[PDB]
Amino acid sequence: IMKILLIGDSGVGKSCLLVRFVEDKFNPSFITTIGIDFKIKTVDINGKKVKLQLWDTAGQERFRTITTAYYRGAMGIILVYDVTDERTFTNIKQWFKTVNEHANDEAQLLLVGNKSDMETRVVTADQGEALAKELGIPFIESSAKNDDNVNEIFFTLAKLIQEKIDSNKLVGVGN
Amino acid sequence: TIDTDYDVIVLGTGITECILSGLLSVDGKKVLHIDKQDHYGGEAASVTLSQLYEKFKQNPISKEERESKFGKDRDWNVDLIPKFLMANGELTNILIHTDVTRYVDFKQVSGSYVFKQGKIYKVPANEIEAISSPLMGIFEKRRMKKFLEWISSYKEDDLSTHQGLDLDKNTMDEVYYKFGLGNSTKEFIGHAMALWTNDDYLQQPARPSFERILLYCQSVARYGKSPYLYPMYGLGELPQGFARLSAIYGGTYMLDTPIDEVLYKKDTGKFEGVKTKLGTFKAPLVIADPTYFPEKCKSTGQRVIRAICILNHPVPNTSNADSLQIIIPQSQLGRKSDIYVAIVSDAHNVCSKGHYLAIISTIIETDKPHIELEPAFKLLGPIEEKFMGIAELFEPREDGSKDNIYLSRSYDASSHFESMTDDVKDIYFRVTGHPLVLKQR
Ligand SMILES: Nc1nc2c(ncn2[C@@H]2O[C@H](COP(=O)(O)OP(=O)(O)O)[C@@H](O)[C@H]2O)c(=O)[nH]1
Ligand SMILES: [Mg+2]
Repeated sequence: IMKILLIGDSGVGKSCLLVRFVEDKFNPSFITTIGIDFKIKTVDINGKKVKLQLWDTAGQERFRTITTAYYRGAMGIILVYDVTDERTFTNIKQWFKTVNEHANDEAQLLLVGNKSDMETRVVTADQGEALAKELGIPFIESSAKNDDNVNEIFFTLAKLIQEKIDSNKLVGVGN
Repeated sequence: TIDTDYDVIVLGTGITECILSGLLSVDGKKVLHIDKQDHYGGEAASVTLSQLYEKFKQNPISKEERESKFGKDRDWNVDLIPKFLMANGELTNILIHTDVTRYVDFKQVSGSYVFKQGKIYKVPANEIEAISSPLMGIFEKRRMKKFLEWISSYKEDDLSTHQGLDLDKNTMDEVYYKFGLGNSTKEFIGHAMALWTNDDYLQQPARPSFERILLYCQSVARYGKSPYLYPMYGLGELPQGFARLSAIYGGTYMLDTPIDEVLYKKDTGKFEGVKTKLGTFKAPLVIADPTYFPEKCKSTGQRVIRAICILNHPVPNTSNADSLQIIIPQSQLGRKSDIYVAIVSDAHNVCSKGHYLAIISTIIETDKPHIELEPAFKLLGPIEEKFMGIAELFEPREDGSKDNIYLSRSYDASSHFESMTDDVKDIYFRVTGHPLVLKQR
């Protein structure tokens, strides 16, 4: 079991990425998708069958009113911005600070530039890595609409988390 | 930018409002939920320690002094109003049906202790404790047991189960006589199981006392050793959980957004909308607590003293229990109202390691509240710091048909949430036009 979060400004596509990864669906409808609490999905990591527990913000990020229970015990946190919206990029530094307070610095973060399919792009892929590198976390450029590197987001994060679990096991020197 | 038209505007994120907001959103309505304060919970919020000093002390200590003595604020989540959850209560039945159990974790409360002649005695949890308790002699326990068998065996629609008693016509004292129960036992059953704050129930009909006694017993049965549950991280988790239910189903949430002006419809007086620093929002009706419409609220006459005490050690004569309720019936002190104590501790991530929170509360009946609570303070031993505060209990003047301003009641001085859920069921009907019937999600 792994509690994974998706955080970022409203409109960046957090709920689409989640729905694409689990259900393999995209809804272009301009509405927010409501009705999503969390999804479950089994991932396979080096033989190990790991269940991801993926929690939606339910729109509470919209006025910075996210519930504490959301953050608690999160092992991985996906920070997301919209490559067509510069403000959603600028605010990542702020989200980073916030998440590191509430997750209590034990969570593995990961930066995602969403809507890489759009031609109305205003943040380059290189800009995104500059910030990712600056913060000490990996980078993926995704599109929930076109399924561009969406799986890679979740596998990359799951893999890092298991790396830390596995290297913290006490060694059976005795037997 | 933001929609300005909603099916319902809800003001203040107390538990009552949050439960309403959630249920309305589940129903398909479009809720907007605003709070002037920078955090969830309203009057029943759990707050950090520094905030506890800011709220109730005249000369707050330095960060540096507080932290060496008590630790960092992130370990503290201190209830402003002491409550527990009846195991088979209605708030938990809502939690289950709405799946908000996903956003909140519960521990059982270790036990319930009752006060007598200046000494606290544990309410028996099983047969072994029953047998060894010195509250009742051998034969009193038998009658008591025959009484409790009746509470279970009683079935409304079968007269042959009633043992010759009518819950409408007979008084509780008359029921107690029937079974042969002496006055100490009456007090026990009345204040410790039925959870009355005075002895008036004795002359009143049995029905309500029966129901409450059946609830106690049913709550002890469900998971075992006691009738109470308590949320990890404090009571503040409860409203936050329902806020999320609401958000999941369509609700919008704004904190730290004071209501600059309420807007009423031209001539009619009814509710139109509100005016915030984030623009202006409209709805055909509003659900709000009393601090948003003081003029549409009247006092109920009662004022409640609430004393929050930090201890360094378990409560005396409690077998080092992690959580605890102490009931001090009024007869034992010459009062009109019981005193209550609720204890929780680091086991519930409400305070830093090693500490205990003891929240004493009662209905004031003198001009010196601090003295009224003294018997309770003696039960606690060495207290590290007391946070005192008085709150007046308001209710709505009208039911909101006139104005579509549907107000909630202030949180009362009872030890659990049964009455709060009574307020929710009520306010729901007033607003919806329909009883609250519970769906599983
Ligand atoms: N073109 C494009 N649009 C997207 C993508 N992901 C989301 N959207 C759209 O952007 C809007 C925001 O969706 P949502 O997942 O609710 O954003 P959220 O606030 O971050 O949860 C919706 O109208 C989506 O259809 C994407 O990868 N490409
Ligand atoms: Mg969303």
